Amino acid sequence: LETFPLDVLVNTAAEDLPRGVDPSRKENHLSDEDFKAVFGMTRSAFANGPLWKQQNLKKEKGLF
Repeated sequence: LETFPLDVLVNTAAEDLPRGVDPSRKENHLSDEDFKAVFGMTRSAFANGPLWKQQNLKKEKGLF
C-alpha cells in the first residue's frame, strides 16, 4: 500500500487526499514506523479491536 507522511494523512480536506489512501482506513497508509509512533500497538491489535474503539482512537489522532 502507498504510504504518506502524517501531515498529509491528517489533512481533513477530502479533495486533497491522495488517490492512494483509503479515506476510511488512513492508518493502513502510515509506514510501520509511523504506525507504532501514532498508535503504540501492533496493526493486528488495532484492527482486531471493535470498530468503535478504532474510530475513537483515530479521531484523537486526526485520522478519522
